[PDB]
Amino acid sequence: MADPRDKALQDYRKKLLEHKEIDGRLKELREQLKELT
Amino acid sequence: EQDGIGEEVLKMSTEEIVQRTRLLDSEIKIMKSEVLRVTHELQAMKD
Amino acid sequence: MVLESTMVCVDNSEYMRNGDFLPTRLQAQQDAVNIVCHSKTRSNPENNVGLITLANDCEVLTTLTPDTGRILSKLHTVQPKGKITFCTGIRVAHLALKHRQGKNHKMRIIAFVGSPVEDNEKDLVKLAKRLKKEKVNVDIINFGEEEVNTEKLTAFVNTLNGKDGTGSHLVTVPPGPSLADALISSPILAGEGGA
Amino acid sequence: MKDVPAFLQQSQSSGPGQAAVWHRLEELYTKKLWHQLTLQVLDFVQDPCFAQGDGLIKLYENFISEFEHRVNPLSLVEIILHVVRQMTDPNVALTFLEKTREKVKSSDEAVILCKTAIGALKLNIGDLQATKETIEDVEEMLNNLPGVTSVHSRFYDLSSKYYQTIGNHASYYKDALRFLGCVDIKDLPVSEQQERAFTLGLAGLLGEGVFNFGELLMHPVLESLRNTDRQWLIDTLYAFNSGDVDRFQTLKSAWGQQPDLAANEAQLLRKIQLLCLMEMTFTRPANHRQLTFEEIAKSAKITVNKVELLVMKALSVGLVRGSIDEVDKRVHMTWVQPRVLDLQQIKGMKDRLELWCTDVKSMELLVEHQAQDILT
Amino acid sequence: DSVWFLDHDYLENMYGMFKKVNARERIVGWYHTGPKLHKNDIAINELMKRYCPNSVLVIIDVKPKDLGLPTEAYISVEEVHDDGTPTSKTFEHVTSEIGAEEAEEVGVEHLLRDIKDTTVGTLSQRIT
Repeated sequence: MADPRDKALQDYRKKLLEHKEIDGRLKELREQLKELT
Repeated sequence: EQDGIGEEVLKMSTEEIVQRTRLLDSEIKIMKSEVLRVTHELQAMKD
Repeated sequence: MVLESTMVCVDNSEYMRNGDFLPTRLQAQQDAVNIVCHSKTRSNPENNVGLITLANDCEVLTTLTPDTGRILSKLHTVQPKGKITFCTGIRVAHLALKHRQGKNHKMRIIAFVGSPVEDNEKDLVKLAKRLKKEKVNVDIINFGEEEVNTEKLTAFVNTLNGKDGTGSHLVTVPPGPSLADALISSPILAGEGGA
Repeated sequence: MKDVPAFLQQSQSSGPGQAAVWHRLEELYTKKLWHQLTLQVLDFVQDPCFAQGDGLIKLYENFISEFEHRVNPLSLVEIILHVVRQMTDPNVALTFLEKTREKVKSSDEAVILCKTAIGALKLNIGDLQATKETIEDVEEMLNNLPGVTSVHSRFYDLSSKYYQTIGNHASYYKDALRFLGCVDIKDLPVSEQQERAFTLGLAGLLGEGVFNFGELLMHPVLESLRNTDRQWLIDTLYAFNSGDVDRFQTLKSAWGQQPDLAANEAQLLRKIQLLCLMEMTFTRPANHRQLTFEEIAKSAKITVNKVELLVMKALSVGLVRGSIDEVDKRVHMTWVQPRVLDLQQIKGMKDRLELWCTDVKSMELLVEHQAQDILT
Repeated sequence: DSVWFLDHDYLENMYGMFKKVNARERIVGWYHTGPKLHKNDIAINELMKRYCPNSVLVIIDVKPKDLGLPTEAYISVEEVHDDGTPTSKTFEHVTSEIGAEEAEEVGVEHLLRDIKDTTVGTLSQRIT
């Protein structure tokens, strides 16, 4: 916007959005292992 | 890291902020490698 | 690369604390190794990759298999603050190269330096000579020495070339910010094929 | 703007010595030589902090936040451990702790130390009860891991200072034993070792449990560094082991100095008597572990009548086992406990083992000899 | 001996497979093959626990260390040792016995007619 604090947040948030997908994939694979046992 | 908290950004000056964002980007590469690792354990188990 | 088995040596040190490579030198080194390991398999599925550590009492953590996933799982977990005993890491890698499920492949070690090496230059010069005879080739990737001062690796590399299944070489990456991962550009994926 | 130059400027004024440290820190921070950054942090914190001085809050609250997911946990932890011991302030200590604990990119190593930092504070505010719990958890952590020698000694000394304060000589022995053996001085004060070493010996004499007088002498701590109080302290240990009233008695000026020796004078007399009795059973082979009352009295240098009661109390507690035949007047030891660890005592064992090697050879031949025609 | 080779994954694969041949054969731990108990063994002991349910370290030698069994059983212990020395990590031994199931017993008994520790058949048998 016009604030540097605004820019840092935006960067963190595009990254959280990306982490969320991997975390969900990690969880699926891990769920499958427990069920196989 | 300290991402997803407003309070940290206000508290830290710009020098840290440029540095921090750069570390956070490299983090995605290591999480992709982790997905690939679980798939192997599962293959061993499968036999 | 074709009909080749390679073990990657991960350098756990105390000079991997630097963020010159992001996030941490070590975490950047995990990533550098992982893309190289993948590239090798993808190019030529005849490739196998194994994992050995310098860290701790030196043992073969996982062996050579066509599966990059086997090696990857262990790599992340090994103690970041490990030992920088280079010579012991190389020797155990030679023992694993011998024992594979199918045996027809050449013997190669590709080694990472997270740091300047602790153990004398004398010792490495020797080890290199005997090792050369058994016909295990160690190809050394150099960012780690350079942090404080110029690479010792080049002398060990020179001694090594003469008898190898595939050529040894120094690939140089600036120790600062250009990332560890930049090694994909310099050839270690496929050696010189030399004599 | 920038994080580190502003904080560093406020600190530079307070300590001119730290001015050189800050210039070097500034350069390294930007470059991302984070390995150097730890070392830069390490040199400042140990004696300076500005914790008697001023400007501590601005530098530290921010530094811990800055370090929080780049520079290793060794940086974050060094600030808390050092400041807290100087300080009497819970607020400021508590803020710093919460931040230090949290995970970092390179590793998780802060935890062990964090708990240590907390312990120190509780001692300083003056909570005996609060302190003892936290101390028990760290001491255990140290026992688990072999080879972390320096952290074990440094912790043991802080814990010892708490114990001296409450008065628990019995408890004190147990925790003391550990410091003496692993012993190292890299941060430990000179004066602190002298106080804890004095209480440790005093405890040791009172002991009903103690059969490790020989260990106390063997540990470098007492022997190497002597003061005027320490000159008597090693001597009193010697007098116990020997178990003579004559050696013991000259030292008597000491009995008045501490009320602990003066008060339980009965336990002391009983202890020296019993220890001498054990040494005689031990010196003698497996032919006799029987000693007469007369012989026990001579060693003890205490009357025959009182020796007979003393030996009975030791049996009753269970330190020793055996029978008393008062027709014969012998105490026949069936059982004897683990003795004092001195060199000579290692040697006593050899005598019997060596003898046994030759009687077995001789005998083994006699067993083979009988009907050798048939073993089939 | 700080350079050696071992395949950790192999431990995991073997566990599942042994169950089909007999139900009494599952991953119990690992075997060492002498001659002593080394520092270098301690690194593998740590590792084994994760792979196995908690493991045991049994040392089976080719020649007895005494005159009886060639096996020792160990459990890792941490203990404080004092003489000027700090707390040590060591392996504390626990005593071993012999024993078998009915299948094993049948073949060994028919095959045996050796001299043994004692067979028992005479007074003279007992002296041996």
